[PDB]
Amino acid sequence: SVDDIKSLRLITAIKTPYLPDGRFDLEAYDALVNMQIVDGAEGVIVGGTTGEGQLMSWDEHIMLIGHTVNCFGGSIKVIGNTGSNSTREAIHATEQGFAVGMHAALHINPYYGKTSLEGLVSHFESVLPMGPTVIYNVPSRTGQDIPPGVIHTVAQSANLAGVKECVGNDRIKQYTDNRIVVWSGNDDQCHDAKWDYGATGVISVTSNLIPGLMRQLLFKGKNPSLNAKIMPLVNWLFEEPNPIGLNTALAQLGVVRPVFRLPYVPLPLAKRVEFVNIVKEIGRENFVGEKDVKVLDDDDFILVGRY
Amino acid sequence: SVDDIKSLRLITAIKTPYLPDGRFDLEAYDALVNMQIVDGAEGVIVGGTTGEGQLMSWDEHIMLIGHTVNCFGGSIKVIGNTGSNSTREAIHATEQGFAVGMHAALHINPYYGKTSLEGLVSHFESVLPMGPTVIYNVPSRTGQDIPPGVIHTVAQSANLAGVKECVGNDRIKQYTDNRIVVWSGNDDQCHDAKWDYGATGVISVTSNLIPGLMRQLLFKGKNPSLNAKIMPLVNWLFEEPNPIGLNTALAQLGVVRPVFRLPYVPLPLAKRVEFVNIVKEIGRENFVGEKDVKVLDDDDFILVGRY
Ligand SMILES: N[C@@H](CCCC[NH3+])C(=O)O
Ligand SMILES: N[C@@H](CCCC[NH3+])C(=O)O
Repeated sequence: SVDDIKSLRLITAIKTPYLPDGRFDLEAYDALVNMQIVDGAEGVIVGGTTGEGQLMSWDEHIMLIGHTVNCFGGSIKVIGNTGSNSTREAIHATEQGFAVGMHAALHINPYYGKTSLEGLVSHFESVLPMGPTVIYNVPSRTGQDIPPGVIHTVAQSANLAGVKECVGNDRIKQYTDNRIVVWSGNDDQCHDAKWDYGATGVISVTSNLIPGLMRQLLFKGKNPSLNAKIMPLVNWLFEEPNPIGLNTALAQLGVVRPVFRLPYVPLPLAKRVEFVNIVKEIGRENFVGEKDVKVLDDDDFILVGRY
Repeated sequence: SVDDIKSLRLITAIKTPYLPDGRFDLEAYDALVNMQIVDGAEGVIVGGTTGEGQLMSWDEHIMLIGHTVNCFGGSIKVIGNTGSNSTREAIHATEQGFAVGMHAALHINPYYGKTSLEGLVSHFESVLPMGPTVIYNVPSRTGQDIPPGVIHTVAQSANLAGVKECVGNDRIKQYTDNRIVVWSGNDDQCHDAKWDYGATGVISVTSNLIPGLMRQLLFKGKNPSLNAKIMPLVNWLFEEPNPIGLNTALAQLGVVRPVFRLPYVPLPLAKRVEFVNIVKEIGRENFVGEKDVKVLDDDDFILVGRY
């Protein structure tokens, strides 16, 4: 059960698509999950950073984790992002998530409302007993680097599957040398993480677009060449904060509606044209969907604040 | 009125005290507010960072604002923290906060779920029309520095009261030379901010403990001696992230119960022993409360995760 998570090499942090009024577009979401499955993704993160979980009510969130489990749980591992900057919120979400059948939880350290190292331990130890758990470190978002010390302290739990690491390949290695399963959370770094730094795989953004190529990158030996060729795409996705790019790109491919929940807004026209070129360089047949890529007009995009 | 907010020199980011089970201690809260009033604080932030708004549910938060307004609104300015990383949350909370009678809103940029500069503008422009607003920049917590460009863009709203700035004094001056009201959000920098860098005042943590001395620091001219005197307290208070220090200090003074909402945990015995001596050197009479400062035993502290 923890071992079943520990073996996953490709996890997609799935985007969450919306209807024109802001509510979840379940029909679109299901088609994305399907496409991920068809191309070899072994797990999904539901409502991750990429999934705009930060923009969900707990409501929506648990419902989505549950829908995903009920429709797709036999085919793919479901990792609910039930983390919080608040311990109470995390305990309660995690327990509801596991109750609706999720396979694991993703847990970030408390963002914004930063705690002490002792506090991190208390926080993690309060949810770790609930099930298989992946700890999320991303200091550029949270304002706090989880030190390896904390990680080893909590790794005394049998329920810890591993870390989602964003600090770099060098940290990934501090961990993988010391009996700790790591997935890279940086797409631009993940090839080398896997083949040179001991990472088990990726929890990927880029997977939402090119799941087959992402799997290729991780399953079949070193391939710096394939790595180099997807890199222009990766750079585009991260120019602005994720998931601004992915949301824009999924709309251009026609697999989601051009609807954004604020505070996210689409990439400008110049970027979108650029996307079309990036797509043709790589080959459209490698991206999700069947439809011809569009540039889209600014007026196509809907921004929702009240939903 | 925004001009009423712009003239405030001393704002306290008031702490939120708890009952043994984790619920708000309103009796202790009212008493902290009164203490502030008696020493001449001109405004409070209800559920700011220091107030652990991050650990509140929305019903709690709004209730606390509405309560503060009802009980103390004629005698102190009430600024609700109705900020959020989610635009939706911010819209609903802000409108509800203004409807119950708050004087201004405190708005942070979206933490953790980072957006673009264009997203930033859209986010702030959703709430700005609602009433007087203080914008909150603390990139050490949020992962993102609000660039002055953004602030100038939003400053087209007449409802912009000013900025709570935590980046430093140089940034402040950049705003103050350019027609923008600023309050320093750092206590170790607030004296010099006000007298040398054009800051209108402080939004203070330390005023929770020593309100009179902070008023003196900001009202009665340059005083390098008093500033040097409070400085050991200010250092102690920020050694671990705020408000771990404050929480433990107020409990040592006996004005709150030694109850923590997770993920915060108290400072350890040696640091508590050290607070006792800092109190001695400044004089307990400048501190809030009437009780003898205690060290407290570890067994005294109550950590709550489900509340
Ligand atoms: N916007 C809040 C609540 C999100 C809760 C659902 N995941 C936060 O990021 O903490
Ligand atoms: N922990 C959540 C909920 C905040 C509740 C209202 N102050 C957040 O920081 O966004």
